[PDB]
Amino acid sequence: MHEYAVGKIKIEHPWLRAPLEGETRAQLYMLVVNSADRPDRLIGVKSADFRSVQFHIAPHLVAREDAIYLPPLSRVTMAPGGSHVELVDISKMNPVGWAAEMTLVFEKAGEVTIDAAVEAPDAMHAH
Ligand SMILES: [Cu+2]
Ligand SMILES: [Zn+2]
Repeated sequence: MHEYAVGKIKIEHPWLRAPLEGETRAQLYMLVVNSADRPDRLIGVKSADFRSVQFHIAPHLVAREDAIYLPPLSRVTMAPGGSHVELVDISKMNPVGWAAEMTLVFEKAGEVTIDAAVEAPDAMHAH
């Protein structure tokens, strides 16, 4: 239910599937609304909790480019079965039910700090 905004970009309920026990990878999901008349891209995700990210097409295939394409005047859902950001080399993760602080970097809009809800490894979310 929580949302964020930067430039003409709006991010709705970012959330992630917590890694399995002993694993260092997670999946970041969100709904992104681009109100600009120009395309934009999610080109980066940064945090102290992990050291890098990858952009995946379902299941876990490295995508077209290392970014999430955001067409003008469009709503893009990153969700299980579609596309997501893979959080790699997680060092520190809050338990399920809490939030993980990270910074999203948009190509045009710039940076925004968010708190993604940490959810169970098999969780779903309808926006
Ligand atoms: Cu929310
Ligand atoms: Zn993946």
